[PDB]
Amino acid sequence: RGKLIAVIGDEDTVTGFLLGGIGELNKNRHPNFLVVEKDTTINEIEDTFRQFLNRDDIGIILINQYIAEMVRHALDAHQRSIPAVLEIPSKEHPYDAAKDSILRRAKGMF
Amino acid sequence: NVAGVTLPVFEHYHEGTDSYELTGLARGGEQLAKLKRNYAKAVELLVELASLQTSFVTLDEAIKITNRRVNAIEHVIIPRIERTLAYIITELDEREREE
Amino acid sequence: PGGDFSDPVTSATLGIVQVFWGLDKKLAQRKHFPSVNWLISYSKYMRALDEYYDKHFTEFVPLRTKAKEILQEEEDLAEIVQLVGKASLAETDKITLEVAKLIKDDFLQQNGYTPYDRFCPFYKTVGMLSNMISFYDMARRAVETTAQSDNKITWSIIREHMGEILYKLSSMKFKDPVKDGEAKIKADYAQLLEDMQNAFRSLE
Amino acid sequence: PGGDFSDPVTSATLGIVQVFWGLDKKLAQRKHFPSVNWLISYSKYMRALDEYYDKHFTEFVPLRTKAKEILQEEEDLAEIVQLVGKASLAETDKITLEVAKLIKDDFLQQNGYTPYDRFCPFYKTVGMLSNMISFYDMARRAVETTAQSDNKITWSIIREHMGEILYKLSSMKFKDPVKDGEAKIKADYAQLLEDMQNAFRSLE
Amino acid sequence: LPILQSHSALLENMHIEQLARRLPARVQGYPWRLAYSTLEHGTSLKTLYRKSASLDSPVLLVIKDMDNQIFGAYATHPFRFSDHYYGTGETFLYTFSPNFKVFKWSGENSYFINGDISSLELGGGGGRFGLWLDADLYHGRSNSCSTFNNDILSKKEDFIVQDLEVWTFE
Amino acid sequence: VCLFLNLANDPTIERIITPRLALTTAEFLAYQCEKHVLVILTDMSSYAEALREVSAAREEVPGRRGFPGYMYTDLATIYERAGRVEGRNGSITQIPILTMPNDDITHPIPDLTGYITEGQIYVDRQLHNRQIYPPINVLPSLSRLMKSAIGEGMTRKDHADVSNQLYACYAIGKDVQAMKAVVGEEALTSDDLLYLEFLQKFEKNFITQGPYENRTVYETLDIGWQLLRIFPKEMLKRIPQSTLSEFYPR
Amino acid sequence: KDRIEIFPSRMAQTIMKARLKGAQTGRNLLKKKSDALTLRFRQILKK
Repeated sequence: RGKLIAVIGDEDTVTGFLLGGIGELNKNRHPNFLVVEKDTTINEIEDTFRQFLNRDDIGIILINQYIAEMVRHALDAHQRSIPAVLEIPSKEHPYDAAKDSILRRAKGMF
Repeated sequence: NVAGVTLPVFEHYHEGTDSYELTGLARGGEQLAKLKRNYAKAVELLVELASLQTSFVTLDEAIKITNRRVNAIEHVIIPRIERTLAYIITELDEREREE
Repeated sequence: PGGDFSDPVTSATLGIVQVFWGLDKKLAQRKHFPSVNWLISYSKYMRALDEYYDKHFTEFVPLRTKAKEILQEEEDLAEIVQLVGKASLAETDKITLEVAKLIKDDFLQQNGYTPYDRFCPFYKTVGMLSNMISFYDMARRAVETTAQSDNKITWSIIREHMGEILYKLSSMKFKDPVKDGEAKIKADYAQLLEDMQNAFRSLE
Repeated sequence: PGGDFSDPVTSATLGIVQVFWGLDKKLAQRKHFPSVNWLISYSKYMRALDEYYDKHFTEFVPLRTKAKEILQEEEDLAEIVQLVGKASLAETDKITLEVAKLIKDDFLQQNGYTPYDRFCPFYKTVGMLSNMISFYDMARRAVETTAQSDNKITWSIIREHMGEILYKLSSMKFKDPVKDGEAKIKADYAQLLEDMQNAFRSLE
Repeated sequence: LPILQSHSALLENMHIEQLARRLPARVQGYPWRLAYSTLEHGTSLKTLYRKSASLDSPVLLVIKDMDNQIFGAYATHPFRFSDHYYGTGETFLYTFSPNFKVFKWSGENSYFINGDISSLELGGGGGRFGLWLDADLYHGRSNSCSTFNNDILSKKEDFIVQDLEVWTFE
Repeated sequence: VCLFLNLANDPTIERIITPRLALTTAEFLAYQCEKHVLVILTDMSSYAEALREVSAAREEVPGRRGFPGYMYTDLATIYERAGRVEGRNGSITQIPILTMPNDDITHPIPDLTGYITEGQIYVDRQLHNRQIYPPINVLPSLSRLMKSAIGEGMTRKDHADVSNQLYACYAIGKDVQAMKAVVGEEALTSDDLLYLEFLQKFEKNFITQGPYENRTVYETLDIGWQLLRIFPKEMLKRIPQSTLSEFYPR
Repeated sequence: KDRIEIFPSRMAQTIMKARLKGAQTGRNLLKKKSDALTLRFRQILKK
């Protein structure tokens, strides 16, 4: 059976991919995404990231690049091959690879 | 399965049913139709990017495992053999001088 | 003394004998019998004997050569499978290893103490090897004949659809020259050639 | 035997002789005549000849030292080039590797089959090395002097703005003592020193 | 008027024109692109297959034998291995002898093009082939086959290829 | 031909005499009858065993691995009865065949031979088991003087270039067969697939010959070209562009 | 530790030379595997 993508991001980044068809509830009524309001504590974001990477249905996590810098500890602690993580740029946010975990794993990176 | 190593990747697949089909029916449905296509195109690229990442992490492990075997041969197995053979050639000369 | 033919008596023998049947501890230890190593062993009489084979067993010399070719390819293929695992092998190499196991276990191997194997006449022996190498030629051909086609034959497809044929090929050693006439054994082995050809026609 | 220097006649000879000129088949296969391996080779006589060089060639002691250091550094840097690619090295390391290549290609090689290289006098030899190491010191100075600047110097800037000096440095081997006297060869080599000084002064 | 090739070839401008006059409407007026050549690429059947296998277009075969005779075929599809026959009625064989000659489809059978593990072949009519080439593109055979009712094309029924090329339309 | 046959059971000192007897004939033919002689010695290991026996007959103490200490001088006394000479057209070539004990070139019989002879040719159980006749492995073989046997006015002028490039294409093709074991055939580049096909055709057409087929050097170089012609012209990097323009066009 | 301690004999000399050819072959093949994987890995990084 197919896996599903999951998203951590602001209202626009979540809304964009939801219209891109990404959104699914697990049968337990839990979503595959988190809307990061400015009031959300970094620990709640990290708990979500931990839940998503440890879940069996999720196959990719998209993290908006600014969130990836906040949750950076757990994001760099995550090292499994299957549950892939993409740090992604957005309209008011840093460039497409700002301290990217994969480019920091790489030996040939400048 | 190139060079005997299993590399995981993803294929993008589509369920047909649009859960947002009627959104903006009254207003904005023109731009929202462009938008759902643009983020579907973003996802299709991101699933390819994730397939590069799943391949990358698996290659990085398979290179390390292979290089540990190559270095174990180069710095353990071959040196034990070469020192064993040098000891053998020496003791064979000892048997020859004794005889 | 060590089982090693580098000893002065084996070395002085090998400079004189024209035939050598190097019994190998690795084969004896796995209880492969008669344990004669087919890479170390030799017979220089083949030159003189080709005038007999090209008169009494005119199919045999092509078979004898292709048998040694298979067994030598298996010595390379077995080494690379031990070093890197079998997943890289092309389908021709899987078939080469499979027929090398058929030869190695169901032609080359023989049990010294059972009525199937107390003596294996040359008409039985050539008939067996003819069938196994006809399977090798036809199986390898079937793959190469369907490489680049819309559907490709593979060792896995062969292992399924030729399964009864593989069992019959491994069973050829059980024919008994005391109870079965040479004509009967030869007729059964001729039927195996037809059975193989018709089974491959179901794949190609 | 097999290149194994631990062999008693070879090992005793290398225990006694104060110089080993390690000729190497790998260099001869690259046509790098005279094919002397500068990593394997050694000489113990430097401490004595330093009196002669101090009297007649007072610049040479620095030059010999710097040349050996550049070559030893390039042998270490080549492992980093294999690990992360040439483009990933620091600018100091890149210019060291480029000068080491200039030394390996146009100092350490010598075309003894041709008039300009049939022999190479010491005045020619020290002069060529004096220029190559002056180029090294000024190039590496310009790089390190412009460290953390906005307008940073690198080997590519040097090759673009003054690549004529690299061309002249490689050309200096072609001067012939039978045509031109040692004073004229030294004067041409002194002009290349002035040319490169003015070129480096044009950048930093 | 006469076609431009992307490179030099086995053919003269007068040969190019004489062949171009016979092109079908799918390929008329296109410049010719080199697919394979013994002058530019490895002399083997597998190379000709590999260089052609990425294509999905008609091709021109050209051969020079060791007796200097020029011959070949226009074909509706790329050369490849084939389990069965393939190609369609616009396929033809040809030679300069020294005058140009063409051998269009007879209508008798669909045996236009085939490729074996160890040969390339054109036509059918029992054991006969209108062209046949070995695994090296060294030995070849050519005789009248019922697919084309063709001449010998080479100087002799058995021939050795001096040089071979394949071209396509782009 | 002049043929000397010392049998395995003929008395051992006649086997010691046989090379001296043969070489004395070759010296007469070459240096007095002006002939170009080729001397073939069919198994120097059975001569080396005869030195060991005649040494034990004198009650000499056994030297290195039981052979006489002077075995080097005795092999030189055989092998150096060879060469061209000044003022005479005649010459003696020698081809000492030598059964290496235990397949090991380190053994004193091949070791001392390698110090005296200008090169070696290796016969290989791998090629022999593959049924390639003659099973001469061209890689560990080296004729130390081939560069002065061949070329313009001695053979065809392409020969040195053709042999260097055949060595490279066979060595690279063996390396590619060792790579195909690892990567699987679909991962090979087009260049690697050419070198792997060269290896198959080089063993099946160049090395494979059969015992009654005689090939001139010209017919061998023609086979050399019909094999090298499998590559694109630019891949023949060990051959000069002049030699390619003269001989690459078929 | 430093050596395999097969007892000195012409047999053991031959066995150690056979192991050396096996090990040098194993190094070269596994080094080729590492080179191919390294090339693909550098290609993937660029992609």
